[PDB]
This record gives sequence, structure tokens and C-alpha cells, in this order.
Amino acid sequence: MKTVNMKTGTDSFVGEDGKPETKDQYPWGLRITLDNESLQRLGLNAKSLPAVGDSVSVMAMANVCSVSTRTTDHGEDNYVELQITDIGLAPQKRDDAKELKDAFYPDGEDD
Amino acid sequence: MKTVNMKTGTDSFVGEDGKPETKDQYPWGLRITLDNESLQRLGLNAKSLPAVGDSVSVMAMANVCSVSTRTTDHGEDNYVELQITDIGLAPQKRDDAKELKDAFYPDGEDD
Amino acid sequence: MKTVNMKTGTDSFVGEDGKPETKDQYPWGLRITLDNESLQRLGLNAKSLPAVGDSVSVMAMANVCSVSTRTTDHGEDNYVELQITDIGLAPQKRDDAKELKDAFYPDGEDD
Amino acid sequence: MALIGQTLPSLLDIYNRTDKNGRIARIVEQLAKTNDILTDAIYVPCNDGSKHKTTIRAGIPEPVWRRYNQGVQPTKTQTVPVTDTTGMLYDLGFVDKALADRSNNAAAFRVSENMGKLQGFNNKVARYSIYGNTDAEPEAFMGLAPRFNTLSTSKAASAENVFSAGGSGSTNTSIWFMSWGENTAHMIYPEGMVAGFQHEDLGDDLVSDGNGGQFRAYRDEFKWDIGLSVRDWRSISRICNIDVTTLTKDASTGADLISMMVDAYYARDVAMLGDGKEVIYANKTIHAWLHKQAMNAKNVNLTIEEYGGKKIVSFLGIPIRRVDAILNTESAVTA
Amino acid sequence: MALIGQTLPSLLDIYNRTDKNGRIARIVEQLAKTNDILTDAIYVPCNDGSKHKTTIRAGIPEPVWRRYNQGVQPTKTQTVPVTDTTGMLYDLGFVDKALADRSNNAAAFRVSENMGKLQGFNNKVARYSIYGNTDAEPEAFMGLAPRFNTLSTSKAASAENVFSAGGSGSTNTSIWFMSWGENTAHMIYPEGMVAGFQHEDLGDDLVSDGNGGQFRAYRDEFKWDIGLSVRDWRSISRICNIDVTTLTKDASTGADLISMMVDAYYARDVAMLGDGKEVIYANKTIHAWLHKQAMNAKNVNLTIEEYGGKKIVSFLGIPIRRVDAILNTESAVTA
Amino acid sequence: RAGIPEPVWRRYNQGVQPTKTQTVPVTDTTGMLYDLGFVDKALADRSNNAAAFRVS
Amino acid sequence: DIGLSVRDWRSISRICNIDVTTLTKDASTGADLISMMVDAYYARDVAMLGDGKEVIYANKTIHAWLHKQAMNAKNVNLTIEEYGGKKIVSFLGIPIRRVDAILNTESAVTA
Repeated sequence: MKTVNMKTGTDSFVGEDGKPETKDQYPWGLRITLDNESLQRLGLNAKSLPAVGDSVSVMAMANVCSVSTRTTDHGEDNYVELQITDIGLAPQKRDDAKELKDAFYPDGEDD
Repeated sequence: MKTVNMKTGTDSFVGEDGKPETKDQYPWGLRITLDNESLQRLGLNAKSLPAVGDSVSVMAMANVCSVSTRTTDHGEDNYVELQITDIGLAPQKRDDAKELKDAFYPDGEDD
Repeated sequence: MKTVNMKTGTDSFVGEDGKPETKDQYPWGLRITLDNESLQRLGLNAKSLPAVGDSVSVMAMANVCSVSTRTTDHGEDNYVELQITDIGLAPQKRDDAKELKDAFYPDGEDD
Repeated sequence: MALIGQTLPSLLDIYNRTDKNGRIARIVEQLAKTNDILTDAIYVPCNDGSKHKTTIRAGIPEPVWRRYNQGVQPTKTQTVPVTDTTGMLYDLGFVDKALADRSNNAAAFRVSENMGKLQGFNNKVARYSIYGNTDAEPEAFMGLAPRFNTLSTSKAASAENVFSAGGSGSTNTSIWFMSWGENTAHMIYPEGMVAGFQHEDLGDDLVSDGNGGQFRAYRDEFKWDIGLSVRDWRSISRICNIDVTTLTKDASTGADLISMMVDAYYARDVAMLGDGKEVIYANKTIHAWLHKQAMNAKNVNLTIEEYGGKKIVSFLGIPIRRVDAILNTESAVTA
Repeated sequence: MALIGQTLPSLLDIYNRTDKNGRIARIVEQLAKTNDILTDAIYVPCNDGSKHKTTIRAGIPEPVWRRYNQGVQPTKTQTVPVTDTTGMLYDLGFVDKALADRSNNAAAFRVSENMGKLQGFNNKVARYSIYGNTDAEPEAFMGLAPRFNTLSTSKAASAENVFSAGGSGSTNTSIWFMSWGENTAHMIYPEGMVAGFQHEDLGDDLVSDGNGGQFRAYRDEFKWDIGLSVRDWRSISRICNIDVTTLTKDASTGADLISMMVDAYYARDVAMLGDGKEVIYANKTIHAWLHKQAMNAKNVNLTIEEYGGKKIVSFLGIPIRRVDAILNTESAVTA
Repeated sequence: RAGIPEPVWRRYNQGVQPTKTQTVPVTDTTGMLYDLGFVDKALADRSNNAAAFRVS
Repeated sequence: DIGLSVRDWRSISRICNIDVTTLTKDASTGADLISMMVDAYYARDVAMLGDGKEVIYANKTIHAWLHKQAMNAKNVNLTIEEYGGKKIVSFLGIPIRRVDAILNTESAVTA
């Protein structure tokens, strides 16, 4: 789980942006209840951060965000209210690490 | 008849072989009973000969091969034990000819 | 299985022509469908290769091909189109051994 | 003329099919402005789902006289299989299920398309009944090619002409003599055009999509499958010739003879004793010309035929049919 | 010239399965090389639409000694939710309506297809029942991995062994045993395989994208959804064992032995009573080896006439069955 | 039968490729043996009762 | 006339050995004995269900050899009074038969 929305890879090179990728994520709605997800395999070192966003098609407002350090396998949780588009995730920043990326949708926790 | 496997043409030019391209004819099996085929139409000049080989996914191991001389329209027959990859055919050789190779599967024959 | 035709010894001897033997495979017909046979076992030295041939009872036309390497036990397969007389096997060549057996068609399988 | 090749019968058909202000949709019916040819022939199922693996005989001597009480020495006979296989062809038809309903009826589109597309299909099957060997398969007939023997066996079907122009893009044709009884083999799964079948219901789909998932439609598919056989070879006989130039030279006189037609009725005959149908094949331009050279003077068309009914064919008294074997081939099969 | 690693049944299959002297099927049928496994489990649907919650608790501390007047303070026991996810998996087959009918009758053909697909399916499901969990979901097991406790809960449920190597992952297999009733959860439809359906329509053909397609076929598929439960971390047992050096040395000798066979059994009961059945799992090889080594115990045995001990299905007794593990994994045990 | 792979998990849409199963024949031949028997029709009756003889 | 049938191979189970001398050291002792029989037994079953029964073959000599070696293994064995064991014809308790196998195949397991 699941196609629509997005899958890995994205990915992560020695230096990457993060605004990509995958629309459809759709531009109308609100929300107040349940879940989301995000993880993957082999990190390398230090600085990283996901994010979100919303509008129609492009720019440029709002956030929720998160931050992590290096480890292999992780996760935070679900979103809040939104304008409506979620270009998210929007990773960053440094390191090297070609490592695949991530995905989202229902979970699914550890035993 | 039929798609998967081989199709014409290659087209066996001046100076090269025709090991290309089929990837893959799969890599597990053995073979001893039924038939195959190979022929085409216009040639140009002199000695040509096909062959076959196989390995695990790439190259290179044993062979079987055959020999023929100049004429238009032909055909020989089958194969003995092989692992599985069959990069064949592998035609040759010299003079100056630039047209059309063959394909394999059921008869065939004449009337 | 069976007599008509041939038998071992042929036997190529040291390193000979291989024309053997006599009686009989007869010279009028045509063939394209079924099976053949050829194999053996106890050898000693070096490079081998058989052949076929035909015309009118003697000389000197047509072949198919075949080639083997150093082992003790082998066998390939069949023919396709023939005139009609089918002398051969015509093995060869270098080094010696002796007692090197053969025995030439038809029926017979393995496994 | 540029964008695609007009994929789908769109509106133009429904306003040209038509009702024209009926009464019922599809004013029964329409005619086909295409040449036609007799097939005809006969069908059999064949072992084993492919090829057919035949027989022949080839050399069976020899009885000896009984001198004294000596009957020494036996003898026996050999054989060898032969035959070839077939080749498949099938096509599908589409319309818009919502538009089969002005006025409401399927019999219009379904039956009309079945009959007409049957005509076109048959046009192609006759198109390749005379050619085809080294291609995407079915089937075979050119195997009478060589002009002398020992490279094959010619002779008995190789009465030939003396010229056969083949300079550039030319030409020549041929005429044929055969028998049937030497069937056409179809795999044990029936021979008819069937189709006949409509696994229709839904649709699915357009040109992907166009980003648009298409809609309900009407599908059908057609399927046809045959394959000639030569139970023997000693039966057919053709000639290369001519072409139109040297036959124009004869009002009825001498440049290219008309005699060899008798050869065709005589190089044949071998059993066959019986047997069934038999026939003679010309195209169309050759037919009327044959008459022009025959009934103006020397020869005599012996009879005419009130045949079967059906109609008239004449001489002798074996029916002659009309084919689309066209007017231009090459040389090669000359002899 | 062909380009691709063959999806769909090329004629090679229909000619290997084949039909000679007729016929219908293969003399019931074709057999052989696929290993066998158990499980053979218990299944349950789980509230709600996924997950399954449940709770367990994390310590219940702590009362303190009252000193006649003062120290008490309210005390509070806590808990935590738990249960996990699952996922579906499936394939589907295709034929060509034509080729499956040449030769005739596809019923036997398709039946062969579904039986083979079944055996491979179960093979895969047991293959991933024990390993995985770090990829694109379903599901999870291995999560007993770490060797010692305090970094996790492991410990008592792991029983464990010694040896292997820290710089060489070769090889030594492993043995499990646990009790059923700590179920396997499934979403609201039947249990396993269930396929079990039929379709006959049109392609679905040539990819990318794919300059057309369109042909009729005869096809279907087999789906499966499952998801194990943990319900409780206990009533489960892991080992590290040999390796084949000592595994051969243990003919009757005692350096690196089978003793853990008892320890694990005794590492269970609280309770936590639940519920009805228990079973021990082996990977073959260790099965027979355990038999052969257990025959020669200098102590409890003596048999009658005669050896060799009528399998193992007891001890003690809790019947044991056989599954397919593997002969190479990793260390991670006792400490 | 030759090999039996493989299924892959669905992600509520992601289904893509079908799979198949294959096989391969093998077989081998047979053989026969037989000589024959003879007696001298006269000696079989000398002394009488040849049925026991041919039974031996 | 005859010809065996593989049909399905997994029913077969074969053992190389000995040569009677290694079985002299185990006359009653337990170093290299014959108990690998058990191994062979547990190397067959899938199933592969069928076909109704099984049977194990001996060459004479090795039969009795197995008897005398078996009645005295350092392990289980009760045998009140007295020996030498109610025939054998068991294990377990699949009946054994006796064959006329040659007493010399040399090694020929791996050349």
C-alpha cells in the first residue's frame, strides 16, 4: 500500500533538491482523522528533513515538516489540515548516500 | 509464427555476426525432442554459416554450429543438449552481402 | 536396435578414413522428418569430427557436419535433407587410440 | 489522408449504411464491386492439429516369372511423408454500442458487416492461394518454380512457353490445371468463417485513451484458417507465358501456339481414376483472348455445359472457372 | 530478433506438456520438484478493518513499605496498543485462445496451470513467512533477531546456541517451535488461494504503449491475503545450532549437541494460559539428523526388536511436523 | 515440471505482469530378448512322454 | 521385452560403500557402521504420494553382514534370551529382498 500516491525512488544523490515528485495528489479537500507513513533503507550521515505544502499545481505556501538524523529505517506519522495539493514530501539536504527514498500510506507499525 | 522467439531481420550485413538480440530466451531448461527452423531469401556472395551458444544470462560457453555455402533459400534442423540462453544465431562471414537472416519455429517443408 | 544398419567395430582404428562399412543403406529416396543416432565411449586421444555424404552409390557429393571434443561418452543428433545413398560416418583424424567405437543409427535415446 | 487511417466506423456509416428513410435500418442490402473467384474446393481436418504428414509410394518393383518351381527371393516397398501446415488470420470489428440504435437494431450492423467483411476476407484468401513461401507464413504454392528437373521434378507440370518477357516490371501470368480431392487441411477446430462469435458486452477501448477511458462498444472478431495440401503431386500442370504482346500478334494465326492446352489435359490423368471434381483455371484477360484465338478458325471448342445450375462453362466438358491470378508476375517459373 | 525474456506461454510449453497417442492430460499427471511445507494454520478475521489492537502491559510497579503514617501516593498501571498490518499478493495467467486449442481441448491445459501455480504459491508464502520485513510491506516475522536482552525483549523466547562466526555468515540453520492460537489474521474474505474464477475476453497485449494490441485470450488469476499475529511475545522458541562441522561430529558424540531441544520446551508457562495446541518445526536435514543422533543415547532407550525408532512425532508429546527453512542465515544468539 | 516462480505483492493497483509455468519431457527406450528351442520330434517319444521333457 | 520407468524420480535411494572391511571394524562397534540407512530412508517423501509400498534390496552377503552388524550396536537394543535376532526382515518394518548384484563395482562413485 499503495499506488496513488507516490513510490520510491526519488531519490537521494550526493546532493539533491526534494520538491519532486508525483502529482496526482489532488487539489480539493480537508481532513481530520487518520494515518500516513514514510520510511526506507540505508541512510548515511546526518542532515535530512521532509516537509509538505499545498496550493493548486505550483506555489508556494504552508508546511508541517519534520527532521531526522542518520539511521536505517524510521518514520514519523500523519498530516494535519491542509490547503490542498501536498507536493510533500520535500526532502533535503546534504550527505552523499545513494540509498533509495521513501513512500507513504496506511500502516502498519512494528509488531 | 511466432512472436517470442526470433524475428527477421538483423539483417546480417557485410563483416559482422548476428548474435543479437534476444534477451532473454530464459535461463533454465534442457531440450531434446521437437523442431526449429531458419531461412531467408535474397543473398549476395559466397560462404555463410550460423551457430548457437548459451550460458547463464550472458556469455560464453559451448556451441553446436553448422556450415553452408552460397544459395537462396535453405534450412537444416534441430539441436542437442544445451543449458539455456541460446544467443543464436551467430552467422558469418566474408564477401559483401547486406540482407536478411532467418527465424525459428514450426514447419515448413515443401509442395 | 537394430541391425540394418551398421555395427561396431567401424572402427576408425588408429587414425583412418572412416568410410566403413558395407551393407547397407541403399540409394533411392528422400527424407525430412524423423530421427537418427550416433554415440560412443572408450577413446584416448585428440580431435574428432564425423560427416555424411551421398550421390549414386559412390561419389562424391553433399554433407551436413559435426564436431566433438575429448571425452569418453558423447552424441549429438540428426540430419535434414539428403540426396540418397548416405555413406558415412566419415570420422577423422589425428593421433591414435584404437578400439574407439561408434555405431550409426537409428532409433535410440537416453535419460 | 494524413491523421491515422480512419479507425472506427463513425457516423458516415450510419448515414450511408443505411435506412435512407425506411422502414428498417439496413435496406437489404448492398453489392460488392470486387472481383470474385471460385473457392469452392473441399476441406478436411488433419492429423495432428498441424501439418498433415503424408504418404506417396516411390518405387515398388518387381514381380518375376515362374520358371520351373523357382520362386526365389522376396521384395518390399518404401515410402516417405511430406506435407506442410497452415497459417492463421483473424481481424476484429468495432462500433459504438450506443450508436447501433437509430433505428434500434443489431441485425443491420452485425449481419451486414459479417457478409461484406466475409467478401473482403475471401478476396484476400484467394489473393494468397497462389503465392507465398518466404514471408510471415501461410502458405505455399510457388514450389513449382524450377525450370528444369533434377533441381526438382519439373516436366509433368512444366509445359512452358518460348518467351516470357521479364525485362522490367513484367509480367506474363500463367494458366492452371488441377483436380481437388487433394484437400485443404484445417485443424480439427472448424473450418467455417465462424465469427459468428461476439465476446462483446463492454468496451474498452480507444487509442489509449485518449486520456479518456473510452466507453461501451460492440466487438466481434473474425477468424479464418485453411491450408492447401498436395495428397499427390502428379496432378497439377501450369505454363509460363506469354505475355500480351505475342498473343496480340495472333488474331488467330501463328506467333504463339494454342496447342499446349491439350498438353494440360494430357500431362495429368493419373489416378484420379474416378474421381470427383477436377477443374481448369484461367484469370480473365486470358479467357476472352483464348476464345478470340480458338473460335476464329482452326480449333473447335467441342461442347458447352449446362452445368449443375449454376450456369455455363464449356470444354471439355470439365468446368472452367474465373480467377484473380492477375496479369503480371515474373519469369522464374518459366521452364 | 525477439528481444524479451518470454512472458506468456510460448509454444515450447504446449509442446513439452504436449499430447501424444491422443490425448487429454498427462498420466495423472506430471510430478516432482517442489519442496513441501506445513501451515496448515489457524486463521481469524480481526476487528477492525485492519490492525487488531490488543494491549499487553509494560511493568506493574510498585508498592512500598508503609512506615506507620506517611508514604503512600496513588499508583497507576499502564498499557499500550499494538497490532500490525498485512497485504495482498497475486499473479495471473494468460493463454492464446488459438494455441490452447491447437491441439484441441484446453481444459486439461488450464487445470495443469492452476495446480502448478498453486504449488509455487504455497512455496512462496512459506518462503516469506519466516524472513523479510524491511521492504515494500507484507509482512513481518524475524523480529526476534537480537541476541541478548536489554536491547530488546528477546532473551527467554530465544533459548539460543553458540558458535558460528562474527566475520563469516556461513552457515548453520535454525529451528523454531511455537503454539497456534496466536493466530494469523486476514481481511474480510475467505482464506488463502480461493481461485477459483474464470474469464474469457480480449487482450491486454503489446506494451509501451504498445503501438496497438488486441487479441482474444482465456485467462484468470489467484489472489491471497494473510497476516500473522504476535498476540504475545512468548510461547515461541528460536535456536542457532550447529554448524555442519559439529553437526557431523555429533554422530553420538557430545561437544556441540542437540540439548536445547528440551530447554526451549521448558521456557514457557506464566500464564498466559493459551490455548490448545503446540507443534515443533524442522527444516528436514536436522529432522533426520535428530532421529539418527537420538537413537544412540547411552541412557533412556534400549528398545525391543527392533530399531530404528519409528520417526519422531512425539516429545513430549507435542506432535512435530516438518517445514522448509534454510541452511544459511546468521548468528545472533544467547549473548 | 521445471521451476515454479513467482508471485509478487499487489499495492491496490500496481499489478503489471502475468507469469506462467513450464515443463520438459525426458523418456527412454526398451528392448527385447529371445533365442528359441528345438527337439528331435522322434527322440521326444523315445522313451515316451515328451510333455514332461518340454516341461523341464 | 522390458524397459524400466523413471516416471518420477525420488523413490530411488542408493548407497556406495564399503568394502566389507570397514564393516569388519563395526562387527559390533560403532564408528563407520551402516546406520546411514536411516539417512537414506529420510531422504525420500514429498509427496509424490504413492504408490502403495516400498522394498529394499540386498546382494546376499551384505544382507547377513547387516544382520550380524546390527544385533550389537553400542546403542539401543534389548534382545532378552536369546539372540541372534528374529531374522531381520524389518527396518522399518519395510520388507527387505535379496538380489544378485555383482560383488565388485570398484569405487565408481566419483572417479
